[PDB]
Amino acid sequence: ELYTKYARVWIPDPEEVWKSAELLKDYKPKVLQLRLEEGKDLEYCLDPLPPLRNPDILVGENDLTALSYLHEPAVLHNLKVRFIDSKLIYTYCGIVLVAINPYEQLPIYGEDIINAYSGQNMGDMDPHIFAVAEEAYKQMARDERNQSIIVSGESGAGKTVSAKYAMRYFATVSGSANVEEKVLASNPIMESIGNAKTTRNDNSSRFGKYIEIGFDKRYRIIGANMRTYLLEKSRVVFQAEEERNYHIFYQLCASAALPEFKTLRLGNANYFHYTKQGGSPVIDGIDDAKEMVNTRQACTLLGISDSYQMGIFRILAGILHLGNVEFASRDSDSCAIPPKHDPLTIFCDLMGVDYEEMAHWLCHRKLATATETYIKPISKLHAINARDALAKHIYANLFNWIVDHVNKALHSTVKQHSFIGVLDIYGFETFEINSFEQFCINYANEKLQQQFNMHVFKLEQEEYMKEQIPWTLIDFYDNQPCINLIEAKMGVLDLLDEECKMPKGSDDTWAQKLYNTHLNKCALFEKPRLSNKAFIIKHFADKVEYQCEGFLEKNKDTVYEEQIKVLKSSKKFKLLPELFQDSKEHKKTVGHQFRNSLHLLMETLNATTPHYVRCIKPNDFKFPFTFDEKRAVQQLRACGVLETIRISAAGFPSRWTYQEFFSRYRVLMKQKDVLSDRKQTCKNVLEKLILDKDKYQFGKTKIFFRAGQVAYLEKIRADKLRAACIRIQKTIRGWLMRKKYMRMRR
Amino acid sequence: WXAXCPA
Amino acid sequence: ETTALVCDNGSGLVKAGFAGDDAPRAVFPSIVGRPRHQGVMVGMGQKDSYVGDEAQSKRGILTLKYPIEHGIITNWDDMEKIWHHTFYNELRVAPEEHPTLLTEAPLNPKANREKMTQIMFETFNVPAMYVAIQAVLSLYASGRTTGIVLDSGDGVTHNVPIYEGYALPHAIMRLDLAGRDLTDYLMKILTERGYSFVTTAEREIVRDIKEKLCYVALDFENEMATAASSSSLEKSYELPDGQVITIGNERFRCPETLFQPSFIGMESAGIHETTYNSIMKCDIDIRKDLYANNVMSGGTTMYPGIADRMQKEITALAPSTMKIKIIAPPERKYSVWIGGSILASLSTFQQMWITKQEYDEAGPSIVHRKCF
Amino acid sequence: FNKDQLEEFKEAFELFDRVGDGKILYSQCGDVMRALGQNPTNAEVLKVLGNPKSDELKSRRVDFETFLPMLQAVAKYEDYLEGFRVFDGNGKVMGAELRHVLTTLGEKMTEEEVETVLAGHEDSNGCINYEAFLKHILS
Ligand SMILES: Nc1ncnc2c1ncn2[C@@H]1O[C@H](COP(=O)(O)OP(=O)(O)O)[C@@H](O)[C@H]1O
Ligand SMILES: Nc1ncnc2c1ncn2[C@@H]1O[C@H](COP(=O)(O)OP(=O)(O)O)[C@@H](O)[C@H]1O
Ligand SMILES: [Mg+2]
Ligand SMILES: [Mg+2]
Repeated sequence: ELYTKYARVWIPDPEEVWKSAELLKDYKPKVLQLRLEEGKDLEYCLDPLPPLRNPDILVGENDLTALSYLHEPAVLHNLKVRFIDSKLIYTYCGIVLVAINPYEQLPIYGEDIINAYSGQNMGDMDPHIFAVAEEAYKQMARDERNQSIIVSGESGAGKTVSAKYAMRYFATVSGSANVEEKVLASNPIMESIGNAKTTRNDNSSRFGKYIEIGFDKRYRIIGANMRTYLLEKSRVVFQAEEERNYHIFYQLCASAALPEFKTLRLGNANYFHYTKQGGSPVIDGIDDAKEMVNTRQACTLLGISDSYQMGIFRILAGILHLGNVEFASRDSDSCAIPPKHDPLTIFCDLMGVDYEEMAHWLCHRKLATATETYIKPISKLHAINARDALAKHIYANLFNWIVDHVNKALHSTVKQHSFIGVLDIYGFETFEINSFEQFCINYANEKLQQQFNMHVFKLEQEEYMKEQIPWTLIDFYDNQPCINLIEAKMGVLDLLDEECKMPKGSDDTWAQKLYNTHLNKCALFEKPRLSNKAFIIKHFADKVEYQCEGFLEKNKDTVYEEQIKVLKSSKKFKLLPELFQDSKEHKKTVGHQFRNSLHLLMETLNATTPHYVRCIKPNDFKFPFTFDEKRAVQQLRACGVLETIRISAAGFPSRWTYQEFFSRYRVLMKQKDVLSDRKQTCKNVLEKLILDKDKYQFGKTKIFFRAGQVAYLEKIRADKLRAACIRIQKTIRGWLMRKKYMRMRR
Repeated sequence: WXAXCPA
Repeated sequence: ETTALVCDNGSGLVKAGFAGDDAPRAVFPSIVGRPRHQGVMVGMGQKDSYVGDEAQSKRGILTLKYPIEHGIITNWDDMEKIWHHTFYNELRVAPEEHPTLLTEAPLNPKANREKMTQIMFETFNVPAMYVAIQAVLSLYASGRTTGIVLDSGDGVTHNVPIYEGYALPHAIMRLDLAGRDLTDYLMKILTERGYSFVTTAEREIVRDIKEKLCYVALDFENEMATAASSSSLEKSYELPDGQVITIGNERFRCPETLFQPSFIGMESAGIHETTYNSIMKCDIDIRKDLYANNVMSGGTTMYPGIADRMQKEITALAPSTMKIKIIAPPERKYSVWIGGSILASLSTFQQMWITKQEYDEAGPSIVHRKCF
Repeated sequence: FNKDQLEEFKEAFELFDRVGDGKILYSQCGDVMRALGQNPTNAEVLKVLGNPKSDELKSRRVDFETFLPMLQAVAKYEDYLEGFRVFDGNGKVMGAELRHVLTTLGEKMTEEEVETVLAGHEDSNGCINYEAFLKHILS
C-alpha cells in the first residue's frame, strides 16, 4: 500500500496499451480520482489496483530487472524511452539480451567499440550484442563446454544482422589468417533457396540456420560449419493468398530471357502451377533479375562451379515444369497422362529420361511380395499427391546438397577443439489465419522455450547456492503439458498422421477426432465457439486458433520408389544422380520429418550452453526508428520476456551489493551508526529502515529485495534529502534576510 | 465343424 | 517403437509380416508333412515333421495334412508348429516383444477364438493380441468405408456388408465352397480324361494346374458348345516328371461351380446370388452404395473373367438403373494382409489390443467381450 | 516577548515601515522574523501569515501588534550538523553541489544568496568546512 496525491499510476487504453496518470486524491481502502494528459477527468473503477510506476531515476536503466516495480507498463516504458530518447537499441532482462531494430544504420558497431568490449564482464558495460558474444567467448575459455547464441524473433526483427555482428565480433577479437568473407558470401545463397515472401512480410526465413564457429586449442578461429533444420518443405508446392514460394524460383523465372536459360524453356512467373498459386509474383522494390546475379556471384565465390550452377538451375526448372503435369482421370480408380503432353515432354528432356517411362510410373505404383510383383493404377488424387511429394523430395535433397557444398568451402583441416554456435530461428508466430506451417513453428518455439525456462531455473538455483538461500522460494513455468498435447501419442500430430492413412480421411473427420480425443479431456485444447473446422491451442504466449482446412494436403509425403529410380537412371548430367546418393524415410509424413528434425536440433542445443538474444520489430511500415506500443507488447509476450519478468516479480527482483547500497543510502545511515565494516553497517541500518526481514534477504555479497522496497527507500531518501536542503537553504536565506534587514537598520 | 460339415 | 506383427491364418497360406510393411515378408503354404516310409539310411538326420516350403520340397516322401479346413483349426498341435515356424524361422522375430494381430473368418465357432488366444498368451507369451474379421480388412486395403466385400479363401467364402464404417451383422452370408472344393472337384472331372490324381502330394499338382490354367466362362453354355466343337480352348501342361497332359472345356468347368454349386451337390446359390441376397437384407437407403463398391478379395477370386461374370450376372438381378460396379484390385490376394497392416499401425488402434494383464484378469472369454 | 524585546523589535519594525503608516507588508513578516533570530521556512512563514493570497501578500500592510502573535508562534544543534553531514566524511561540502541543491531543491534560493554566504569559505579544491561554515551561519 502506497497511493497518494502526486503519486502516478498506469491505466489501460485501446490506443496505447498504457497511459500514465497522476493520482489526484489519496486512496482510502474505493474509486480513484485521476489527472491525465489533455487536461484531467477520470474516476477509475477498481474491480473485485492500478499498476504503479517507477521513480524517474530508475526508468531508462540498463537492465529491466533493476526496476523496483515490475510490470508490462514499466518494461514498455523503459524500452520506449531508451529507443526513442536515448537511441539505445540493446537492453537486458535477467540473462536475456533484448534487441530492437533501429532499422536505420548506426555508428555503434565500430571496431573501436569491438575492442572496448573485449575482456569486459557483462555488467561492466552498457548492453550490446558484443557483450553477449564476449560472454560466450569467455565461457568457452572458462570451461571447454561449447556455447550457443540463440537469436530469435519475428521475421524482419534483425536476426540475420544480429548474427552477422555476433560473428564479426569473434572474427575481430579472435580471428586471424578468412572465414568472414566466405560466411557472409554464403548469405545470398541461403536467402535465395530458403527465404520466401510471407503474408505479413517479404524475405521471411523458413528454416533454422545454425553456424558453428570453430576454435583451436588457443582459441584462434579455425573455420566454420553450417547446419540447417526445420525446412518448410510444404511451401514448395502449396502457397496461401499473396504468399510466394522460395525466392530462387522467381529469380529463375525472371532470368528466362538470359541466353544460358533458353534451353530451360522457362516462362513468366505465373505460367507454372508452383508459382501461380499465390497471385503475387513481384515484390515491391526487389528486382529478382538482379538477386539472381548476386546469387550466382555468391555461388562463384564459394566455388560452386558454373557447371554445378547450371545443374542447380536445371533441376529447379525441372521442378517448375513437373508442376505443370496434368492428369486426366479415366476411371474413379485410374488416371493417365494424356498423349504427347508438353510439360512432361519438356520435363523428361530437361532431366534426360524416357518420356514413356515417367509417363508410366507417374500413373502407376508397384508392390512386390517376396516372390512376385504387382502394378496398380492409382487415382488422380494419389497421382497429384505423389507428384507433389516428388517435387518436395527433390527440393529438399537439392537444399541439403547446396548446404553440403557450402560446408565444403567453410570447413578447415585443423581439428576443431571447441565451437561457438549461432542460431537464426523464426520466433513464435500468430496470424489472422494459422496453418500447419504455423503449428510447426509454434511447436518448435515451445521446445526452445522449454529449454530456456530450464536454463534460467538452473542458473538461479545456482545463484541461490552461491548465496545459501532455499530453493523452494523459486519456481518456474512448466510447458510440458502443451508439448505432450502436441507431440505424445494420441496427440494432435499423431491423430493427423493417422488421418493421412485412414481411408477417406479428411480435415473434417480429423477435426472430429481431435474434439473426441481432447476437447474436454485437456485444459490446453479448446474448440472455437462458432466453428467445427478449427481448434485452439493455449500456448505459453497466447491462445492461437488453427484452421483444419488443408492440413492433410500439407501433411502428406510419400514418394514412389520407382520414380526416384527413374530419376537416378538419368545419364544426361552429373547432379541429378548425385542428389539421391545416400526406405522408411519415403513413407514419413512432413509432420514426422519435422518432429525428427526438431529432435536433432534439441540434441544439438542441449549438448551446449545457450545465451539468448530476442529481437523485436518496432513497426510494420519500415518507418525509421519509431515505435508502436501495440506490436511491441505482442512481441514481448511472444518472446516470453513478460512471463520471465512476472516470475521474477514473484521472487526477489532487486539485488544490491552492500557497498553500492551504502553508496546510494549514506544519507539514510547516521555518521554514528556506520561501522568499521559497511556490510554489518547496512545489515543493521536496513533493519532500522524496514522492520520486517521478509521484505529482504542478506546474502554473502548482495542484499536481495522484494519488488517495491527500492522505490520506498528512494522515496524516503529523497524526502529526507529535501529536508536537509530545507535546513541549509533556510539558514542561508535567513542570513541574507538578516543582512539586508540589518543594513536597513544600519 | 462339429456337425453340418467335416471340420 | 516395437511394431506389431500382422499374421493371417488362411486355410491355404500363411501371410505374415510387420505392421507398416507394404507386403507380407513371409508367405508359405500352411501345411504340415510327416514321413510315411521306412528310414533305410543310417545317419541321414531324421526329422519328425516338415512345415511349409520344406514340406512342399519333400512332398513326394510325405503325407501332407492341412490343419485348417473351412477356416476352422482342426488339430492344434500342427497349427502351433505352423506358428512356431512363422515367428522363429520365417520372420526370425521374438514373439515376446511384439503385439500380434491375428485374423479370422466371420461366423465360425466361438471355441476357435478362445483357443487361438490361449495359445498366444500361454505358449508364445505375446504382449498383446487382436483378432479381426477378414472382410473388414479388405476395406482398409481398398481405401473405402462403404462396400459389400466378397472374400473367398482356400477354405471359406463370406459376404460382409459395411456401410459408412458400420457392419450389418444380420446381413452376413457365409458360404463354404472355396479353392479346396474346386480342387477336389477338379480331380473328379480330370478323371474323365483318364488322368487320376490320388494322393495328398498329388492333389497339390492339381492345385497348380487350377492356378495356371483355369478361367471363368462369360457364357457357360456358349463356351461349352465352342470347346465341344473346337480345339481352340484346349491347352496342355507338364506334370513334374515331364508327362504332358491336355485340358479342354474342363478347365472352365471347375470354377463354374462357384456360380452353380449344384455341380458339387451343394445346396446353396452361387456367390453372385448370395451377394445379391446379402444386399437385399440391407436397409433400402444403402443399397445404391452397396451396388457400387463390390470388393473382390482372396485368392479364389483371382480367376480371369470372374469380375466380368460377377458384374454381368448381378446386373441380371439388380434393377435396371442401379450402377453395378465390381472392384478387383490386382493385389487382392494380399488385400486382407494389407488391411491388417494398415489397421495395426493406426494410433487409435493402440487402445484396442487385448493386453496380457486383461487376459490374466478375465481369462480367454475376454476375446468375445473386447472384440467384434 | 518581554518589554525589552518588544521595544527593540518595534523600533526595528518601524524602520521597515516604507509607507509611513506604521506597518510592514505580509511578505516582509518572514524577513523580520529571520532578522530577529528565527529561521522559519517559507512554508512556516506562509502558515503564520494564514496562507495569504498574492494581492494581500504584496500590498496589505500590518502594524507590529498584528505581526506579534505570528512572530511569537514562529519563535516557539545535532540536526543542523547531520543536515550538513549529508553532503560531506572529512567535514567538507562541494560548492557546486550545495549551490545546485539549494537552487533546485526544497524552497529554492537564488545563486546570489549562496554566493554571498559562501564567499571566502571554500578552498582551492572547492571544499567548504561545514562545521566552521555552520558556526558562521548560525551566529
Ligand atoms: N542492428 C541493425 N542496425 C541497422 N539496421 C538493421 C539492424 N537490424 C536490422 N536492420 C535492418 O532491418 C532489415 C531486416 O532484418 P533482417 O535481419 O535482414 O531480416 P530477418 O531478421 O528476417 O533475417 C535488415 O536488412 C536491415 O536493413
Ligand atoms: N492366381 C490364382 N488363380 C486361381 N486360384 C488361385 C490363384 N492363387 C491362389 N489360388 C487358389 O486360392 C486358394 C488360396 O487363396 P488364399 O487367398 O491364399 O487363401 P487364404 O487367404 O485363405 O490362405 C488356393 O485354393 C489356391 O489354389
Ligand atoms: Mg534473414
Ligand atoms: Mg484370405
